[PDB]
Amino acid sequence: LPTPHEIRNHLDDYVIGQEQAKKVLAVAVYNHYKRLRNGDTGKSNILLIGPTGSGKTLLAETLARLLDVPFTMADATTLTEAGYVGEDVENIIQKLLQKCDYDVQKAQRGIVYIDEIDKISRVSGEGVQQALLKLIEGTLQVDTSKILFICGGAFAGLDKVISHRVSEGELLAQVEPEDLIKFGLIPEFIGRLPVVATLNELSEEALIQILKEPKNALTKQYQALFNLEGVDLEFRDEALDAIAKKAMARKTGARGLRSIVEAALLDTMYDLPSMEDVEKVVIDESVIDGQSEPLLIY
Amino acid sequence: ALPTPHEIRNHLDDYVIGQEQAKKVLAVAVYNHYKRLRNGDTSELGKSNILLIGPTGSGKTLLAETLARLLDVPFTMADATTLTGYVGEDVENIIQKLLQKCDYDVQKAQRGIVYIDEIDKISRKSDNPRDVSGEGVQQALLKLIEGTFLQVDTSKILFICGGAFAGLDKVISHRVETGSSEGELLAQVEPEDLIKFGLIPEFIGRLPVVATLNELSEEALIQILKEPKNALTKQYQALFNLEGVDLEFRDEALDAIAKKAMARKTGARGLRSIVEAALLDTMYDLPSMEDVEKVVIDESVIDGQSEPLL
Amino acid sequence: ALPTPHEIRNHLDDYVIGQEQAKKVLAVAVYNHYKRLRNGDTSELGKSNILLIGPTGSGKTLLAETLARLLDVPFTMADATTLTGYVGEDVENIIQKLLQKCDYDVQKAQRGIVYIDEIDKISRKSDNPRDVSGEGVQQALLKLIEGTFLQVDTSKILFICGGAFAGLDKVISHRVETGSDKASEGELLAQVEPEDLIKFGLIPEFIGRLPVVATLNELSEEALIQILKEPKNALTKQYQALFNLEGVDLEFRDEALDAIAKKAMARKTGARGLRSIVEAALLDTMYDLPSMEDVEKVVIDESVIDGQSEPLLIY
Amino acid sequence: LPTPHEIRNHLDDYVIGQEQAKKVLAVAVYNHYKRLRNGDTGKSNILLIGPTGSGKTLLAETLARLLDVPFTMADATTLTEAGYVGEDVENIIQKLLQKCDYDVQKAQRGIVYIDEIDKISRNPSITRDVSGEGVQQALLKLIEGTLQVDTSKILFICGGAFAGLDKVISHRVSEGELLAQVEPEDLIKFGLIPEFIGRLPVVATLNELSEEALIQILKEPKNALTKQYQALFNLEGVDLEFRDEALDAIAKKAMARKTGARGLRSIVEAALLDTMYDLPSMEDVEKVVIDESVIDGQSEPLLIY
Amino acid sequence: ALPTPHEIRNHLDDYVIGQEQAKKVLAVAVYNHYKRLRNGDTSLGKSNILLIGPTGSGKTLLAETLARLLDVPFTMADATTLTGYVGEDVENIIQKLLQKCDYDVQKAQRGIVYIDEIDKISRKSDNPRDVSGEGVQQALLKLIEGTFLQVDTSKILFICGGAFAGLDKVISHRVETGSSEGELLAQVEPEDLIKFGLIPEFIGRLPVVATLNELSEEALIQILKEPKNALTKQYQALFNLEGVDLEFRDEALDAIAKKAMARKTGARGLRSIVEAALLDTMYDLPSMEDVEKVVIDESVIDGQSEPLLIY
Amino acid sequence: ALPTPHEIRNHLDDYVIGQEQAKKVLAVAVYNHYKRLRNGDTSLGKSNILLIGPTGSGKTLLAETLARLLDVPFTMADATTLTGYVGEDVENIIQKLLQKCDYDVQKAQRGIVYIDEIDKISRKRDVSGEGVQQALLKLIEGTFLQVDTSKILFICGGAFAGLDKVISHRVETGSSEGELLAQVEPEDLIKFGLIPEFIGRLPVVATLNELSEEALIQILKEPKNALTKQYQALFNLEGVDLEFRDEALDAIAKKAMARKTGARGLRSIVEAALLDTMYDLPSMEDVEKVVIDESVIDGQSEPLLIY
Repeated sequence: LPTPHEIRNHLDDYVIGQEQAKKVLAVAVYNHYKRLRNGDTGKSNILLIGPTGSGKTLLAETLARLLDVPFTMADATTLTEAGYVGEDVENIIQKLLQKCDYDVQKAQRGIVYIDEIDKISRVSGEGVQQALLKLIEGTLQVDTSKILFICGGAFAGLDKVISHRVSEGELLAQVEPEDLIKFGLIPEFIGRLPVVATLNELSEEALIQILKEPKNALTKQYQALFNLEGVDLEFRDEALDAIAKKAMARKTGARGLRSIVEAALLDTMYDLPSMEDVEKVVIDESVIDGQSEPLLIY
Repeated sequence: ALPTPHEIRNHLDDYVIGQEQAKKVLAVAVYNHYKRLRNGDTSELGKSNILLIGPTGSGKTLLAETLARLLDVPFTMADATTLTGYVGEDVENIIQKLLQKCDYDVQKAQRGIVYIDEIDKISRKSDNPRDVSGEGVQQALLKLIEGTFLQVDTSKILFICGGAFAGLDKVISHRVETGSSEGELLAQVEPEDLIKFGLIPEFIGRLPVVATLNELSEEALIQILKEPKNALTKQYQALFNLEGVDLEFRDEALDAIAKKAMARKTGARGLRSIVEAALLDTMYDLPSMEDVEKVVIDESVIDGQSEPLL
Repeated sequence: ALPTPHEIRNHLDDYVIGQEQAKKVLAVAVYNHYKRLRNGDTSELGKSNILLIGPTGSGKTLLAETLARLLDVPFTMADATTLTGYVGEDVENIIQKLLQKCDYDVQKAQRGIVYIDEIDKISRKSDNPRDVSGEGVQQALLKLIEGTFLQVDTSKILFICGGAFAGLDKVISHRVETGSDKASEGELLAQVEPEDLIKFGLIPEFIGRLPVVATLNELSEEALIQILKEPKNALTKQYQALFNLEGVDLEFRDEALDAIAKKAMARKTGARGLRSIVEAALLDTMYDLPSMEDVEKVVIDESVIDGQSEPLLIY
Repeated sequence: LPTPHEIRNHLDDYVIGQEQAKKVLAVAVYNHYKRLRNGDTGKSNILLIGPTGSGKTLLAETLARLLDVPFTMADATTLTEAGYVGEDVENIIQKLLQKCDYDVQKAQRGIVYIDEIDKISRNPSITRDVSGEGVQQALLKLIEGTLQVDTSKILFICGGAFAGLDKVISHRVSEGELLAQVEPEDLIKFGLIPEFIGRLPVVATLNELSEEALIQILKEPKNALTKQYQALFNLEGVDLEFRDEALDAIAKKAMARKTGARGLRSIVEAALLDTMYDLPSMEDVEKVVIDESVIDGQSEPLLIY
Repeated sequence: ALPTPHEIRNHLDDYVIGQEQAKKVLAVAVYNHYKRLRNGDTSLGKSNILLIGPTGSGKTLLAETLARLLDVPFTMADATTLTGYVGEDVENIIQKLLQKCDYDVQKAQRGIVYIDEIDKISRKSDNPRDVSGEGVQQALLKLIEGTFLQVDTSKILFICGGAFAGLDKVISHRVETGSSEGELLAQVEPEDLIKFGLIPEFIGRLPVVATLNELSEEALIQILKEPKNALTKQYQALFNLEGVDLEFRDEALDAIAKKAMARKTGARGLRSIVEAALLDTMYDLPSMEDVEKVVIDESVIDGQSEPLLIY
Repeated sequence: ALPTPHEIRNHLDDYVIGQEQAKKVLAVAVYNHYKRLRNGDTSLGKSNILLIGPTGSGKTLLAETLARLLDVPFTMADATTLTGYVGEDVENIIQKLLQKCDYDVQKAQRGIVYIDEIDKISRKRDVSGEGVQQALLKLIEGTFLQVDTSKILFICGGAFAGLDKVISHRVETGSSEGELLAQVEPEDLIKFGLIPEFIGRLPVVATLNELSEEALIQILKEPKNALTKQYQALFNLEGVDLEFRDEALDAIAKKAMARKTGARGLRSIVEAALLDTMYDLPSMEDVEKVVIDESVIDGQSEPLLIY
C-alpha cells in the first residue's frame, strides 16, 4: 500500500501545484484503504472544493489508477431527475461493477467521483442530495460503505457565505460544515463528507496538462471526432503551448480552451467530410497566429 | 442522411442575405452537433451551443428558424427578457412548448433547436442600469444548457442565444486597441469581452460557438427583395401569376423600396409593409381587369401617387 | 365565381359605414385567400391572415360577419379573453363550433372564417398589469393559425383577429416621432409596424402569422348619424317599422339623431352603443304606446340628450 | 291584445317590486305578439338574470296566463345529457303541444321558459354528462326555427342566476347596479356563445327576492322542502302538515335575513330539528307546524296521537 | 342498521364531556344525513354542519367520534392551508379521504370531512388576504354542493369548525335591547355570520349550526377522569403493565386543572402537566419493586416532593 | 428486551457530554414511547419531544444516539426547508425514513424523526410558516406507503434565542439561562410563535445547557468515540502511540470558541493540526508522537517524535 508520500508524489506528475489539497487527499485515501485492509477492527469521504478546470476530475482518476482500483464518474446534474422511474443512482454502481468485471470485492474498494455537487443545493436538487445520500449510506448486492466517495464542486456562492460568517483563496481554507449547510447542503450529507480539500490555482503548465492528460481532454475529443472520419489528428506540443498562451492572454480559463481549439479547427472540420486524407497535423502556427491551415496528409 | 456543412450553408444562402461568415460558423456548429447526436458514444464531446451577435434586424432569428426547417427539426423561440424564482419553473416552459410542436415525442424533442433572444439584455452590468434577478436567469437557464414530467434531457437539444450587444463593440475596442468597422471588431470578440459586458463565466463557457453578424447594407435589402427563394417580389409575382398577369419589378422600384425601409429604420422587417401599400390599389382592381402584365416603377413606390403600368 | 375586391368592397359599403381603407385591405386579403384555396397547388403562398385594429364599436366584428355572408362561408366568433392548459383543448372548440354551423362539413369548414376578438387583451406587457397564461394562448392559438376527431386542417380557414389596442397608439407615436405629434390618431394606426405590436405584448411568431393588417377609424358624429339613417336596417328604420305596425309614424328630428351620436362618442362605444341609447330614449314611449290613440310621435333632442322630457305626441 | 301597461299591471299582483324588469318584459312580450298579429310584415327573446327565488319562473307563468297562451318549462340541467339517444330538446316542444291540444297555431304563439342557463356555460375528465357548451347548441337548434312546428314564432325566456357574471362585469368596468350595466360581451366572457346571446336581444334583471315566490318554492316544486320533509316524517308513519301561515312566516324569515331560496332549508330544519330528534322515540299519527313554531319558535309543533 | 339520534348522542357522551346541546344537534344532523343517503330517491337537505365553539372545546373530537361511531372514513383539513393552485388542493381533501377509504368510491361518499378554522378565511375588517380567502369560501363552496376519482362530494358530510372570536360581539350588537357567553351563541343567525365575513351562498350550504360551550375549569377534572381514554386511565394502564397501581388523589387532579388554567391552554395543556409530574417517577419505576404509587397535590403543584411509594 | 431509562441514559453518557437532565427526560420519554408501542392496546401519551438548547449543544447528537441505542431507523429534516407543495414534501420525511428502513412499514413505525430549527418557523413569511406548523402537525397526530405516523417518535429541536427573554418577563418577580429554560412553559412557546395545537403535540420538553469551553475538552477525551481516541486508534494501527497533552487539548477548545462553531468545529481543528503528521507518518519509524500546545495554537511547530 502506497504511503501518503508516494501518493502525493504520483499526484505532482499529473497536477501542478495544490500542495495542500494533495496532502489531504493522500491521507484521506491512505487511511481509507488502510482501514479496508486488515479488516475494519467508517467514512473518510472527501469533498473537493475547487473552480471548474482546477483539476478535480483529473485528481480523482489519478488516485484510482495509482491504486489500481476501479473508478467511475457521475454528474449531479444528470442524476437530478434520478430517472423517470427508479433510481438513476444505482446505475453508477453497475458501471463501477462493469469496469470491475463484476468482482464484488474489487468493486467495494472502488472510487466514485460525483461532480457538480454545489449544483444540487437549492427533480429538486434537495431531493437529489438524499438520492445521492442513500448511495453513500450502505444499502448482486454491494454495500457502498466500503467505496470511497469524492464529491467535486465549484461552490460559487460559498466564498460569500464564509466571508459573512467571518482573499477568496484564504477564505475557502476556513470552510466549515456550517458554511456548507447555509449554502444548501443538508447536515446529513455533509456529515458523510468529513474530509474537505481546496484548490485555488491554475498555471500554463496546468493548461497544457488539462489539454492532454485528462481522459476527457479536448485533444482526445477532437481526435475521436476526426477519427470517425478515418482521419488521425496530431497535436504538436508547440501547438498545445500556443493554445495555453492564448487562454492566458484572454484570462479565459480551462473552459476557455475549447473556444480556442474549435476556432482553430473550425474550417478544417467544415470542409473535411468533403475530402479524403490519412491525417491532419496542427502546428503552433495554426494556433498562435492562425496564419496557416493545418497540415494535410493524403 | 446528414447534409455536409457545405450543403447547409448553400440552403442558408437561399433564405438569408449576407452573413456568409456567420453562416459558415453555424453550418459547422450545426453539422457537428447532430453528427454527435446520431453517432453518440461515451468519450468527451463539445456542447456546440451557439451565441449569435449582431445588430437588430440582421437575421439572427431568421438564421435560427431556417436552420430548423433545413433539418426538419422542431424549433421554439424564447425571450430572455421575459425570464428576468417562479420563472425558474417558466424556463422549463420552453421545453413543454418544444414538446408541443414536437408531437409530444421525447426523442425528436432532443433533436429540437431553441433560440433565446435578447441575451445581452439579462447581463448584469453598470452599463444601461434588476441585476440579481437577471443573473439568476443566466444561471437558471445555465442549468438547461447542461441538460437535466416530460423526462426529457436538455443535453441533446441545441441552444442558440441571440443578442445585439450594443455595448460589446465599445469594450472590444477598449481591449483590441493599440497605443493611441464594427464587423471587424465583432470578429476580435472574446469570452472575456462578454464577461465585462455582463455575462457570467460559467454561462459563456456553455456557448463555445460564437457567430457574428454584420449590419445589413442598403444594397443588401434589394437582394432580400429578389434573391431569396421566398423573396417578396417572387411571392407577389406568384400572386399576380395565378391571375394570368406578369409582375415586373424595375430595379429603380426595388431600390426605392429599400430606401423607404431605411428611412423608417425598420430594416428588412419593414419591407413587406412597404410593398403591400404600393401594390394595394393594384391588387384591388386586378381581378376586374384583363391585361397582360403590370410593371412597377419608382414613381409607384416612392411617390406612391402614380399607378403601376398596365 | 369569386367576386373581385371591387365587388367585395362594394357590398361591404352596404353593411358598413366608413373604414374605406380597412375595407379595401380586407377586400384584397379575402380575395387572395380564397383565390389561393380554389387554385391551390404546391409552390410558397401567403397565409393572408388578418389583424383588425380599431376603437370599440368601429365595425371590426361587423366587417368579419359581413365578409362571411358576402361569401356564403361558415363563420364563427371567439374571444381571446375566454382563452387566457385545458383551454388548449378549448381552442379546438372554435373548430367544432365552426363545423356545427358548417353542417359538420370538413371542406366547407376549411372555407370557414374565424374571428378572434380582444386579441390585444392577451398580450403580456407591463401596460395594464396573467402573463404566462396569456402568452400560452398566443402560442396555443398560434398552432391553429399554422394549421394541423374532426380531421379538419386549420390551414385553409381564414383567421381574423380584432382588437382595440388602446396603448398601441402611444407606442407607435413614441417611435414615429421626430425630434420634438401627428394630427389624427388614425394617421398613427397607419404607420403601425409589427415591432410596435411586439412592444405592445404580442410575440413575434404570432405577429408573423398575421401579415395582413387592417386599421379602423373612429366614426365621425356625422358618420354615426348616417348609420342611424342610411343603412337598409338602420335603427330609425327598424323603430319606425315597429311604431308603424302600431298605426303610428315615428319621426326622428336631426337634432335628436346628432344628439344620439354625441351620447355614443362620450361613451367611446362608437356605433356599438347606438342601440342602447335609442332604446332607453324610446323605452317609456313604447311602454304606453299601445295604450294610446294618436297619429305620430316626434323625437326631438330634448327626449334623447335630456332623457327627461317625453316625445311629442300628435293626435 | 294587452298593452304593456296592462301587462306590467298584471305582473304587480303576482310579484312585488322589480318595476324595471316588469317594463322590459311588458314591452318584449307585447312587441312579440304584436309582430305575430297582422303577420310578420323576428326574435324578441328574453334573458332573465336574477337570483334563485327572485320570481323568474313566476313571472313567465304569469305572462303566459294573462295572455292565455300555452306555456311550458324546462331545466338546462335536465337537458344537459340531451338524452342518451336523440334530442331531449324536441321533447319540450311536444309538451307545449300537449298543453295546446296539438293546435299548431296556438303552439307557435306559446311561451317557453328555460331555467338555469348560467349553468350550461363552461377539465371535462371524460365525464359522461354532456358538455354544457354543446347544450347551448342543442338549445340553440331549438330557438332557431326548424307534425312540423317552427320555433321562430314561440317566445323563449331564459332564466338564470349567473353567480360569476357580477365579477366579470365589475372587471370590464353595488351588485344590483352592476347587473344593469350588463352587455352581450359580459355574457360571452361568462361562457355563453355569441350565437346564443344574439338570439337573446332582451335582457331583464332582478335584484330582490320574492316571498310570493319563496312560498311557491316551498311547496310547488316536485322537490320542494315541504314535500321532502313530509316524505321523511312519512317513513316514521307520521304525517307532516304545513299550515299556510307557517309557510308565509318561513318566507318572511328568509327575507329578513336576505338568505335566498337555499336559505329556506336552514330555517325549516331549525324549526323541525327538536321534533325530528325525539320523534323516533314516540308514536303518533301526525304533526302540524303553525306559524308560531316558525316566526317565533315559541311553541313546539302539534302532536296528534 | 342506523343508530337513532338517542343512541348516537349516548355514545358521544362516552368520548365527549359536556356540549350536550351540540351533541343533540349533531345527532340529528348525522342521522338525517345518512338516513337520506341509504334511502336516497328523487324528491333533499345537504344537512351540512357548522361547529362554533372556543378552542379546545371538543369540535374536532366530536367530528372524529362521529366517524368512528358510524364506521365511516374520516379526513381532516384546515381552511388556513387553503387560503388558484389551492383550488386543485381542495380536491386533495378528497383523494386523502379515498386513501383512508381503501380507494372505494361509494364508501368515500359515506365519508365525513372536517374543515377547521373556517372563521379564519372570512374576509372582514376585523383582524385585517381577503380576495384569496373569499376565493376559498367559494372554491370549497363548489365541493359542498357536489361535483380522476369520479367521486361526487354531494354524498359526503361536511363539518366546518371555528372559534369565531368576534362572532360573540356582533351577535350581542344585534340581540341587544334598549340599553353566560353560550347564551349568545344560541341566538346565532346566518346574518351574523354574514357580517362576520362568510358569504351568503356559503352559509346557505351549512344549514345545521352547532354551538359549543367552553369547558369549565371544574370540567377539566372530569376530563382527567371520566373519558374512556382519560389521562389518569392511560397512565394507570402504563403503571399497570409494570405491576404497579397508580392512584390520583382528588387534590392532585384539581391541582392539575389549576395549572392548566393559569397557562390558558385549557385541556390541551393537561397532558404536558401530568407528564412533567410523573416524569421522574416513570424514570426509576422499572428499577423498583413496590406495590403502588400515590400522586398527591405536593407532587403536582409544588413539583418538588416525589410521589408516594407503597411497598 | 427494552432498556430501562437507567440503561438508556447510561449509554447516552458515552456519546454525549453533560445535559444530564435532558438525557433523563429523553430516557423516560423514549422508554415510555416504545413501551407503549410494544404493549399497545385500546385505552395513551404521544410522548413527542421538544429539544430546546443553544447551537451545537448536542440536540442532534442526542437524537441520533437514541436511534442507534435502540437499533431504530432515523431520519433528519429541517423545518426551514419546509416553510402548499411542501405539504407533499412533508411526507418526503416519511419516504426517506422508509428508504433507510429497508422499505419495511412496521420498522418505519418504530422510526425516529428529528426536525431541526423548529423555532425558526414560529410566526411572531408568517402565513407560510404557520402553515407548516400545522401541516407537520397533521403528521404528529398520525394518518402510497400506507404507513401511519402515529407510531413514529417525533423530536423537534430548536435554539429559541428569544425564548429566554419571554420566560424571564414571566417568571420575574417585582423588580442563568439554564435556570430559566427550566421554568419553560407551553404558554411561553405560544408567545414565541408556536401554535397551541402544535405545542399540545409536544408534551415532553427537554432543555440543554449552554455550551461551555471547559466541556469541549471532555468532549475530546471522555466520549467512547472521542476525537483523541479516534486519532489514537488511527495512529495505533501504524504502530505509533498518540499522546494529547492537556495544554494541546485546551488549545483546541479555545480555537473552537473563537470560531463560535462549538463542538462542531473540533474535528476540523484537530485534522488540520495532525494533517502534516499523518502525511509523513507511514514513511517514518518512531515509537510515539506527542501533541503539544505549540503544534495546535501556533500551528507552526511540528509534533514531537519519539523513536
